[PDB]
Amino acid sequence: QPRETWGKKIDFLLSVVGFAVDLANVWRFPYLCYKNGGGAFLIPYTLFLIIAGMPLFYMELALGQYNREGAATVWKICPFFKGVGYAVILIALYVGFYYNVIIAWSLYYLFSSFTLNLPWTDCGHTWNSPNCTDPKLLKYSKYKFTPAAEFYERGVLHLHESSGIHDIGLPQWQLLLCLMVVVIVLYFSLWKGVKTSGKVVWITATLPYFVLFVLLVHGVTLPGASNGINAYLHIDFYRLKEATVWIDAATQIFFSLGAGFGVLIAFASYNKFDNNCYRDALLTSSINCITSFVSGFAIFSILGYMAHEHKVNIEDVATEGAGLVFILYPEAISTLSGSTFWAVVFFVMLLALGLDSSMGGMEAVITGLADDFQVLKRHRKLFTFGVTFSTFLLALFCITKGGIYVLTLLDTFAAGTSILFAVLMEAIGVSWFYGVDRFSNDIQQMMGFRPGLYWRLCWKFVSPAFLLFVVVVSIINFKPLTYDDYIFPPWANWVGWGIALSSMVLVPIYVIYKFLSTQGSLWERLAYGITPENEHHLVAQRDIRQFQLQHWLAI
Amino acid sequence: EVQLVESGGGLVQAGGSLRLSCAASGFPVYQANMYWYRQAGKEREWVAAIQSEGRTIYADSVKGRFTISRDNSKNTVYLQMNSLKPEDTAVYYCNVKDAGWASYQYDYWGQGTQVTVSS
Ligand SMILES: CNCC[C@@H](Oc1ccccc1C)c1ccccc1
Ligand SMILES: [Cl-]
Ligand code: NA
Ligand code: NA
Repeated sequence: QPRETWGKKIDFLLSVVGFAVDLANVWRFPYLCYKNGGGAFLIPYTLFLIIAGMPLFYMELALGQYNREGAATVWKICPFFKGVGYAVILIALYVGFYYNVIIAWSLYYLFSSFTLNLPWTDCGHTWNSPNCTDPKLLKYSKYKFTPAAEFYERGVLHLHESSGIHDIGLPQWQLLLCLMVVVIVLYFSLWKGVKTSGKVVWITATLPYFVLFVLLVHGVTLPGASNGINAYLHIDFYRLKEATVWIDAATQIFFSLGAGFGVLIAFASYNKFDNNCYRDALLTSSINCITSFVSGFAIFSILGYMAHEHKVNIEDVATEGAGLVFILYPEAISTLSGSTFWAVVFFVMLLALGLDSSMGGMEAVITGLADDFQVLKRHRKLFTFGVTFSTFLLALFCITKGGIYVLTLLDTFAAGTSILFAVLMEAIGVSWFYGVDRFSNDIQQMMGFRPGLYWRLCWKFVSPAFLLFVVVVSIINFKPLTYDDYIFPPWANWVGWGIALSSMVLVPIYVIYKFLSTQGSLWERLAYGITPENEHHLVAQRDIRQFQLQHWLAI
Repeated sequence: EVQLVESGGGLVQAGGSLRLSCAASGFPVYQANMYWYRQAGKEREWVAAIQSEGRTIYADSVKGRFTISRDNSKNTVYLQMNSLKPEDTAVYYCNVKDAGWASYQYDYWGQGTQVTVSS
């Protein structure tokens, strides 16, 4: 049974775009722009795109297309590095454990939006505290006693019923049902592979853009939207002197493009050999970043409208993360005429943003492990059910009363330093141990031209240096786990560190296992470990390029 | 069943020409990624490819000398090799990578045809 190919090129392109574009593009990037010099922030962000993210996008796409393997089994080219693929698969599973809970929040809000009186508009509900204040009468983004903030935290999260990560409580049945719907949708999107996932991304990857267009058209007309847009784009070039601006740009690029997460390789593994993955990488990464920039306009139109409504400044309402889309934006919707339609479309947009990223993350695991074990390849529906059901069970923790604390711990540690280290290790493998020249020969075989000197230099020095820089800052910028005013106990930090290390130790562990399992002398074992599995007959002939300086000096 | 039948190989005099054929069955070559490889105590090295859209690409060592073509009616891919060198001596393998989009990645290889160039 040969590997199938995408039904269309558009299927592959929309899968890549839907994975790359998600809630991050919307609820993180515009805030980073606003707080890091506005238009000035685009300089570090675009720079890092061009020199690290587009190169990594291109490398992962070409690797997947050429080898037609998942993240794990692609390391037939460099056997010692298969622990890196195992680590990225584990990280993708970890991420899915909490990403689907955010998707379930979006689904909960969408269900709540099917009314003419949105539950977050007013007080007087069962979840409202006695201190709830009508927002018309009312820093602000964290007031916590508005109907929207109270609705979120007390009728969606029920966070008031949990003291901390030590008292997370039981899963909440409403969020449990929303999670069940999310996982059922994911299963029936993924159980038949790309033949159906590529058609599902036609909806999931494109609907967000229609919603964004209508949201932009309406928001630009809102009172005070121009002030919010000016705050969004106001250029402060002196912010570029600060290291934090560049750190934020690098982290945003790395995490928003999703290169090296095992998803793009899995998607490209279903490409036809002659597909132009260079142009695909350029187009898809550009689409991701431009989507972020465009969505910032709608976000800050609504933020300026809210600031004008409350007679406050933009900094008093500017927020990021769940706070923005689940407290600030719903209140603005409730203020707008036709608030029901706006809420419905906004939360359908959130669902569409999240669902295809979850699809990509789960396909990373499915493809990577099915390529590794042929039994899983033979049983796609059963293995997909196993993956989705395990994700549901281990996301049950994040829908508990204190599930927000578990989700904070996971969001911090599942795919932070661990994913950065894994991507650094795989970039190093590909561009140094396997060889950037070998990779260029592979791309020439696929596409008829070798990648230019710029891309090779990026792969060998700039992308590795960028990844090492982000790893180093992530380690340096470790702030003990906290959520709002809550400070996690030390054991919670230990658990998060264990989660981060669980995937990171797979790399040295797999290298040790490969060395010990291989037969021969020390140098024979090393040569087998660093030699492509289809060239292992050459080792007996003592013909190893990695043992020559020319291989390492290849630029 | 997908089958690639290599033919046309044989002994050539340095500077001579040879037309290798690859009769393909089970798929249409006019939409497939058809690749030619060769394996001289050396690894299998890509030689030329005629791709699903008809684009012909060649390895550097053979570029300008070899010409890859395909006959849609005969479902055959031709590697027309001119100006053959003693370094071209090898077993030439016709390979189908896939039949384009909405197809399968049958990375199927023919048994290969030996080409010998005598100085
Ligand atoms: C590229 N944009 C998508 C990012 C998103 O990707 C997902 C989503 C769900 C499951 C798995 C993965 C890798 C992600 C979210 C948080 C941490 C790391 C990755
Ligand atoms: Cl972004
Ligand atoms: Na993103
Ligand atoms: Na997405």
